[PDB]
Amino acid sequence: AKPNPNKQSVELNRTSLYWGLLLIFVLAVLFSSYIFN
Amino acid sequence: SVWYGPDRPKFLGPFSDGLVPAYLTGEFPGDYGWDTSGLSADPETFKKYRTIEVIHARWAMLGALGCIFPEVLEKYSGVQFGEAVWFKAGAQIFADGGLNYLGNSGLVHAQSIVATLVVQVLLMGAVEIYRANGEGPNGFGEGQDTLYPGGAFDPLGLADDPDTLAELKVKEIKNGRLAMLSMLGFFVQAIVTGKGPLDNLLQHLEEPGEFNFYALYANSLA
Amino acid sequence: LVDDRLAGEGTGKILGINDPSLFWAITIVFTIVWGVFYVSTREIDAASDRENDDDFGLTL
Amino acid sequence: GLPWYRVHTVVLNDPGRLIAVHLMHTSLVSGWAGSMAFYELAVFDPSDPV
Amino acid sequence: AGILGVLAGLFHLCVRPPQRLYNGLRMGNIETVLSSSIAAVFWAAFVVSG
Amino acid sequence: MLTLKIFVYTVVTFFVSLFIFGFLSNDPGRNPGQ
Amino acid sequence: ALLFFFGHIWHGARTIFRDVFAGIDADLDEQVEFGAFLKLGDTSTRRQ
Amino acid sequence: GAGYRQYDALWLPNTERPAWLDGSLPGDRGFDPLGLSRPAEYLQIDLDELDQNAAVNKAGGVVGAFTPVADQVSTDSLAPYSEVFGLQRFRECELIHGRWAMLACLGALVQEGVTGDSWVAAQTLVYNQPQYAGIDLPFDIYTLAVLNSVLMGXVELFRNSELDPERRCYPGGAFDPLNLASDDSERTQKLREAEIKHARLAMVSFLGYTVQAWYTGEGALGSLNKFANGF
Amino acid sequence: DTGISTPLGTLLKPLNSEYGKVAPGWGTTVLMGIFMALFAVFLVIILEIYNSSVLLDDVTMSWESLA
Ligand code: CLA
Ligand code: CLA
Ligand code: CLA
Ligand SMILES: CCCCCCCCCCCCCCCCCC(=O)OC[C@H](CO[C@@H]1O[C@H](CO)[C@H](O)[C@H](O)[C@H]1O)OC(=O)CCCCCCCCCCCCCCCCC
Ligand SMILES: CC1=C[C@H](O)CC(C)(C)[C@H]1/C=C/C(C)=C/C=C/C(C)=C/C=C/C=C(C)/C=C/C=C(C)/C=C/C1=C(C)C[C@H](O)CC1(C)C
Ligand SMILES: CC1=C(/C=C/C(C)=C/C=C/C(C)=C/C=C/C=C(C)/C=C/C=C(C)/C=C/C2=C(C)CCCC2(C)C)C(C)(C)CCC1
Repeated sequence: AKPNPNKQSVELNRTSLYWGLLLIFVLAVLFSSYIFN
Repeated sequence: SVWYGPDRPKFLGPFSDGLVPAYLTGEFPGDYGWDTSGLSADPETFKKYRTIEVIHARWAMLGALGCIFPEVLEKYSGVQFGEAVWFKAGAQIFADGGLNYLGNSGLVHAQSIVATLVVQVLLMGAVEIYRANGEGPNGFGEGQDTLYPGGAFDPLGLADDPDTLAELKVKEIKNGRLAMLSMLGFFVQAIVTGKGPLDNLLQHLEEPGEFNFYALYANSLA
Repeated sequence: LVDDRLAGEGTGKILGINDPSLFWAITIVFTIVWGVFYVSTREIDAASDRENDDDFGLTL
Repeated sequence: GLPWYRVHTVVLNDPGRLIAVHLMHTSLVSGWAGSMAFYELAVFDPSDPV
Repeated sequence: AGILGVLAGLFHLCVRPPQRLYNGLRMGNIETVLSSSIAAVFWAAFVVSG
Repeated sequence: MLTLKIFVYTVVTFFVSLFIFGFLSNDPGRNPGQ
Repeated sequence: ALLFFFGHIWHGARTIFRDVFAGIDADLDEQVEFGAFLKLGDTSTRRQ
Repeated sequence: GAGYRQYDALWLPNTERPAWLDGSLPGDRGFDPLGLSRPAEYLQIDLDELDQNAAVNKAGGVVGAFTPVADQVSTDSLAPYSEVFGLQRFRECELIHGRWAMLACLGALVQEGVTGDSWVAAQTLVYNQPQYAGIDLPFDIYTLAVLNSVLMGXVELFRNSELDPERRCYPGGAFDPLNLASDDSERTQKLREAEIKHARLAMVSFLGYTVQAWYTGEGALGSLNKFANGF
Repeated sequence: DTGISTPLGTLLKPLNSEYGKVAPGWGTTVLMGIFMALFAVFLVIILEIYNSSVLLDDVTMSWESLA
C-alpha cells in the first residue's frame, strides 16, 4: 500500500573498505596455504 | 408467456385451432389443448386429473431412471448385481445371498421379503397419508400447496420466482409425460422381446435396418 | 509373455476409448462444466443491457 | 547511514517482511537439501554394502 | 513429550503472562524471543553433538 | 497405466470444455467499443 | 554451538539494555556517587 | 413429617456461597475453591518503542487497569466468546464434556457386553479389521478415517454457528422432538439438574474407566470380574 | 490507512488482538518455578544415567542393549 516506513540506506566508508580488503586478503593467504595442502 | 395464454403451442400444430375446448384456456402447465374425449369438462374432475397426472409423471420419471440405471452400471462398469434387468430384479430376494446392494454382500443384504414389504407399507402409508391430508406430523406443512409444496421440499430454492416457477412446472410436466410414454414402451418391450431396455437399444444400434420390431417380432404376433 | 501392457496402438477405437471409465470421465467432466455454464447465461447476456431477440449479437 | 552489520534490522518491526525473509531462508534450506541429495545420488556406488 | 506439548500449548493459549514477568523479560520485544531461541538451539546442538 | 490414462483424459476434457464454454459465453461483446 | 552461545549473550544484552543502545544519559553523576544512596541506583533512599 | 429430618444445600455442611455464584444456574452448589469463574482483572501495557530512527527507545509502561466483560458471543468462528474465564463458556464446556462422557460410558459398557472385547482392545481390533457387532463393514479404514474427520468437522461447524449463549447449551427445536423441557417452568429446571448431575457422574466414571485400565489392564466388565474374583 | 483486508486475515484477526494484556502481580510464577525445579531434577537424573553416575538393574547402558 503506502511506502514502507522502515526504509534505511546502508553505507561504508573508505576506512571500512580498506579494513575489509585487508581482512579478506590475510585470511586468503593463511587458509589458501592450508587448503592447497 | 410462451407457454401460457391463448397463444400457447397446441398439440395439432396449425390444425389445432378448431379442436381446443373452451375450458382449456391455458392456465396450467402442459396445456396443449388435448381434451378430445371431453373427460375434463368438470373443473373438479379436471383438478383431480391434474393431480393424478403430476404424481404419475414424478413416479414414472423415477421409475425410468431406476429401470435403466443398474443395467447401464452392469455393462459399462465393474459392478456385478445379482440381476440387472428391471423386470427380473425382484427375484433377488429369494437368492441364497439375499439382495445385495450394488453387488456388495455388506451393503443391504436383505433376506426376508415380508419384512421389506411391511417396512415399505408403514413408511409409504405414512408419507401418502401426510400428502393426501395436506398436513404432516405435528402440523408440518400446513398452508402449502398440496401438489407444489416447496419450503422443506425445495432446499435449494430453485422456485423462489413465480416466472421461473412456471417455466420449471412446464419443464417438469413435459419430462414426466415423456417418461410415462417411455415406461409404457419399457413394459411392452419387456413383454414382446423379453430382454432389457438397454439390450434392445444396443441391438438396434448394431444394425438398425435388421434388428427392429417389424423384422423380428411383428409376424409372430398374430 | 514377459510383461503386460494396454495394447491399444493402431486399433482404431472411437475417441481412443477402450474403457467405460474413460467414457465416464469425459462425460462427467463435460456435463459438470456445461451445467456450471448453463445457469450464468441469463446474467451474462444482461451485461450488454440488451434483450436476446432476433437482432442480438455483433452485427455489421 | 546504516552500518553493514545492521542491514537486516529493517524487518524488526515489520511482521509481513519478517515472514517473507523467514520464508526465503526456508526456501534456501530446502533447496540445499534437495541439491545435496541429488549430488550424493550422482556419486554413490551401491555395488558393495559390506 | 507430544502430549505434554499439547497441554502446555493449551495453557499458554488460555493464560496471560504475569505483569512482573512481562516487564522483566520484555515480552513486548522480539529480541528476547530471538535470544531464548538461540539459547535453546545451542543447547540442542550440544546435546546432538554429544 | 490405466489410471494415468483416466487422469489425463479428465484433465484434457476439463481444459477443452473450459475453452469451448468460455468462447460460447458472449465473447464478441468484451471489447472497448462504443 | 559455541558461536551461538556468543549470539545468545549478545542478543540478550541488546534486548535488556535497549534504552542505552545509543549511549548513556548526558548527566549521570548523582546516581553513580559512592555512598550517596542506600540502594544502588535508587534515588528514593538518599542517606549514608 | 416423620422418619427423617426437615433440614439451599452447598458442598459443605457449613460454608458460604461465593459472590460470583448466585445460585441461579442449574447445578449451582457453590463449589469453586480455586475461583476459576471469578471475574478476572487485567492490566494494559503500552506498546514498546522499537523505532530505529529515535535516540531513546524505552520499554512500555502501564496504561491503566482493565477488567473485561465476558460471556458475550460474536461472529469470529475462531474465538466467539469475549473471554476464556467466563461462567457461561465454562457451563457450555461442562455440558459438552458430560454428554460425551455419558455416551462414552454407555457405549463402552454395551460394546463390552455384546462383543466380549475390552473397550481398549476394540480400537485396535476395528483398526485392523473394521466391524460392528461381528459384521464386517464394506468400508476401508482410510475411507473411514477421512469420513469420520469430515463428518465430525461438519457437525461441529454447524454447532458453532449459534450466537445466543443460552441456546448454545440447550438448542431445542429439532433436538427436542418430544418438547419435554422447551418452555420456562419448574419442570425444565428439574430436568436440567438431572442432566448436569448425570453429566458429572459420567465424567467421573469415565476417568475411572481410563485409570482402571491403565493400572489393572482390564476394561469395565473385566475390572468388575477381576475385583469379584479376588476375595 | 487501516490495512489490507483479506478473508484469512479476518479469520485469524482475534488471535492477534490482545497485545499488552497481562495478569496483575506475580501471577503464576510459583507454579512455573515448581515445574522448572521438576524439569531440573529430571535432567539431572537422565544425565547421571548416561554418565553412569547412577546404576539401574534393568538398564544396560551399552551397545549390548540393542540385543
Ligand atoms: C554463561 C553464562 C550465561 C550468562 C551470563 C547468561 C546470561 C543471560 N541469559 Mg542465558 N543461558 C545460559 C548461559 C548464560 N546466560 C545457558 C547455559 C542457558 C541454557 C540454554 C541459557 C538460557 C537462557 C534463557 C532461556 C534466557 C536467558 C536469558 C539471559 C539473560 C538474563 C537472564 C538470566 O540471568 O538467566 C539466568 C541464567 C543462568 C545461567 C543462571 C542460573 C544458574 C543455574 C540454574 C545453576 C544451578 C546449578 C546446577 C543446577 C547444579 C547441579 C548441576 C550438576 C548436576 C551438573 C542474560 C543475557 C534470559 C533473557 O532475558 O533473554 C533475553 C532468558 O530468556 N538465558
Ligand atoms: C417414447 C419413445 C420410444 C422410443 C425412443 C423407443 C425406442 C425403441 N423401441 Mg420401443 N416402444 C415405445 C416407445 C419408444 N420406443 C412404445 C410406446 C411401445 C408400445 C407400442 C414400444 C414398443 C416396442 C416394440 C414392440 C419394439 C420396440 C423396439 C424399439 C427400438 C426401435 C425399433 C422399433 O421397431 O421400434 C418400433 C416402435 C414401436 C412399435 C412404437 C413406437 C411409438 C412411439 C410413440 C414412437 C416414438 C417416436 C420415435 C422416437 C421417432 C419416430 C420413428 C418412427 C415412429 C417412424 C428402439 C430401441 C424394438 C426392439 O426392441 O427391437 C430390438 C421392438 O421390438 N419398442
Ligand atoms: C538465529 C538466527 C540469528 C538471527 C536471525 C540474528 C539476527 C540478527 N542479528 Mg544476530 N547473531 C547470531 C544469530 C542470529 N542473529 C549468532 C549465532 C551470532 C554470533 C556470531 C550473532 C551475533 C550478532 C552480532 C555481532 C550482531 C547481530 C545483529 C543482528 C541483527 C542484524 C544482522 C545483520 O544485519 O547481519 C548482516 C550480515 C552481513 C551483511 C554478512 C554476514 C556474513 C557472515 C559473516 C558470514 C556469511 C554467512 C553464511 C553465508 C551463512 C551462515 C550459515 C549458518 C549455519 C549460520 C539481526 C537482528 C547485529 C545487531 O545487533 O544489530 C543491532 C550485530 O551487530 N548478531
Ligand atoms: C468435432 C467437434 C468439435 C467441437 C469444437 C472443438 C474445439 C477444439 C479445441 C482445441 C482442442 C485441441 C486439443 C485436443 C486434444 C484432445 C484430442 C487428443 O489428443 O486425442 C488423442 C486421441 C488418441 O487416442 C488414442 O487411441 C489409441 C487407439 O486408437 C489408444 O487407445 C491410445 O491410448 C489413445 O490415446 O485421439 C482421439 O481422441 C481421436 C480424436 C478424433 C477427432 C475427430 C474429429 C472429427 C470432426 C472434426 C474433423 C476435422 C478435424 C481437424 C482436421 C484438420 C486439422 C488440421
Ligand atoms: C391426454 C388425453 C386426452 C384425451 O382427452 C383422453 C386420453 C387420450 C385418454 C388422454 C391420454 C392419456 C394417456 C395417453 C395416458 C397415458 C398414461 C401412461 C402411459 C402412464 C404411464 C405411467 C407409468 C408409470 C407411473 C411407471 C412407473 C414405474 C415405476 C414406479 C417403476 C418401478 C420399478 C423400478 C424403478 C425398478 C425395479 O426393478 C422394478 C420396479 C419396482 C417396477
Ligand atoms: C522457481 C520454481 C521452481 C524451481 C525452483 C528451484 C529449481 C530451486 C532451486 C534451489 C536451489 C538449488 C537452492 C540451493 C541453495 C543452496 C544454498 C543455500 C547453499 C548454501 C551453502 C552455504 C551457506 C555454505 C557454507 C559454507 C561454506 C561456503 C564452506 C564451508 C563452511 C560453510 C558450511 C559455512 C519450481 C519449478 C520447482 C516450482 C515453481 C517455482
